[PDB]
Amino acid sequence: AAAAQRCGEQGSNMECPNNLCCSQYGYCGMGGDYCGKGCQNGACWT
Repeated sequence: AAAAQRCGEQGSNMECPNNLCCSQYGYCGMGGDYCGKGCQNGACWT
């Protein structure tokens, strides 16, 4: 779906799943903006 797309605290406390990294601004993806230092949830590198 395209509704309720955000994650973490911006995402109404609904996280991305099983690996998918949640950026500091509340967006699901992979790499240094999502899995890097700002990570809220998912497979973070910390």
